[PDB]
Amino acid sequence: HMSYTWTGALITPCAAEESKLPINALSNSLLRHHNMVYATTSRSAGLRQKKVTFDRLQVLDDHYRDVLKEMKAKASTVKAKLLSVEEACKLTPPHSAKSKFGYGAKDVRNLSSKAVNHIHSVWKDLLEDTVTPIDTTIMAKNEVFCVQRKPARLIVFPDLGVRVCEKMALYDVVSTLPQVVMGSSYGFQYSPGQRVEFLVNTWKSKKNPMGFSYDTRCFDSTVTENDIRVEESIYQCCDLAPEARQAIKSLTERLYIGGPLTNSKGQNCGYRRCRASGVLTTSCGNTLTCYLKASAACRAAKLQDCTMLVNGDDLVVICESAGTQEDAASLRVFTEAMTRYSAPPGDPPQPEYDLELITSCSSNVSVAHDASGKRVYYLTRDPTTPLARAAWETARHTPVNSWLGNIIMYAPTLWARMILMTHFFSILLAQEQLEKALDCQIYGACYSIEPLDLPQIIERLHGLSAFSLHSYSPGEINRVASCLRKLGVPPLRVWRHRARSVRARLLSQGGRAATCGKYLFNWAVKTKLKLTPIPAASRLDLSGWFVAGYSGGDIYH
Ligand SMILES: COc1c(C(C)(C)C)cc(-c2ccc[nH]c2=O)c2ncc(N3CC[C@H](CNS(C)(=O)=O)C3)cc12
Repeated sequence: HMSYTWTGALITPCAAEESKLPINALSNSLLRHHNMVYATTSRSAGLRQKKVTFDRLQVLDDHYRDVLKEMKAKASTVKAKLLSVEEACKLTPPHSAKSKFGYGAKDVRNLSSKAVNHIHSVWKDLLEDTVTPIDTTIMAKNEVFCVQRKPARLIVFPDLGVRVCEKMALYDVVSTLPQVVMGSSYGFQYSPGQRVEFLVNTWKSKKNPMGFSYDTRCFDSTVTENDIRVEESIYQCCDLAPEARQAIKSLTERLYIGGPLTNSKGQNCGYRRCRASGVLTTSCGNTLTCYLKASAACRAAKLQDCTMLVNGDDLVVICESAGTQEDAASLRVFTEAMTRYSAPPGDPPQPEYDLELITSCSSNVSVAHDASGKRVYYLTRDPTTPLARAAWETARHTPVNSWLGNIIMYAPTLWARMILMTHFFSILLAQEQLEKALDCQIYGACYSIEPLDLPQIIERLHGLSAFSLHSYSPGEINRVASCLRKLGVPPLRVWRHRARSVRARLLSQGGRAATCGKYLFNWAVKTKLKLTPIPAASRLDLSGWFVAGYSGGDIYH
């Protein structure tokens, strides 16, 4: 019952890999301690292969089968449509990994006959064959972090032709099923503003609230064949077209359960008997499995008035406290149950009695004040990884702009407003690239966004208060300041000075640029401009944004 077996062949790159932070003329204005920033490469993949390779033991009790039966009853109310080739092709990112069969993502997006023909033959083969393991590529991801070094994460993905077929059979399932099965517990249905509201409302609804986050050590590797067959049995409860049922059963037996791993050089690296990180069902499967195991663990631990918030492999639980002794013992029993279900933790969970102390999705709730002095709750995170990635993106073009996603998702934060908006609007002004649409990810899905649309997007996700927050918490300020000293980032006063320049430059330009200057940099000036709602905010087609998670799912919206 090993998560992986290996041949000894190495995980190889597809191009030249840089691990050291690239430096240009704009680097120093953002970050001085360059040596602190690094990118993971395939050369550390051997260290990751060791960490993810282990035996899985699974003991399934009555709480587990009880929760499963309820999940299946809710799943039986779902009706899912089969997507056409064209529809599935349009969901493919432009920079998605090319096929081994002579076509790429642009060919798929342009509906080229060679791509469309191969997709049809892959589909027919899924319907005809339910036993042949589907080949996957194993690659090391190149992700940027600040030191204290993490080994590269591994991405396991089938061919582009299989990926388009997964969309046809399961895109509607993975987009509609989680919210039906989990209701309000499904976290990917919420914008950051709706998630804040949900958590504060849940925390308030308890007499003596207690909360914790459960961090499973390498979740993908803890996912067993049993778990993947349980997920398929959940998908099979839906009202599906007969071709979709057969494709789902085939994709499960041939791909989802496991299969051979091939490097970029076409060599066999070994065999996967756990979750693939680069399939359409990664996010949905992980969400369901985590919800199933955590809900059964909640029953085994006898947690009182339990409220969960699950999204992918990330889990937040809020419940009624029984005092620090009984809470510690309840969390030990919850951990023991999760361990038996093959989901042991990285760090053992800790009970928290202050909402602001619970960390999940690397985020925590914090408080600031609006223009009328009223308390406003927002989601924040340690700005180290966002700032390290922004330093990389200042000197190199990347297929996903993490700074853009970070401004969108963390717009109310002190660091996104003063540093990220200031730095990147300065770069866009100098290059006259304000109107150029940039790629970013929201819950694993890829989006092409125009920076000039940022004030309307932020209003819709966070409200106008996002442009007026002040009097941030001492804890938040100290965490931001501590990060700036560590990375060698200029103090917040320098950023204020730079923002007055960025704002004036945006205003001088009029139109949409002036709107950016007005709303995004109102914090920079003492004499504040009046921020009324934006007409274009209501015109925004923000559908598909907070519907589901698609991490590793190769989705473009
Ligand atoms: C819901 O919380 C999140 C927020 C909040 C709302 C806190 C701000 C913001 C982002 C996010 C941040 C920045 C850019 N884009 C984003 O999507 C975000 N991104 C991913 C995410 N995941 C939860 C676990 C998923 C990975 N596990 S897996 C492989 O099993 O699917 C990824 C949660 C997120």
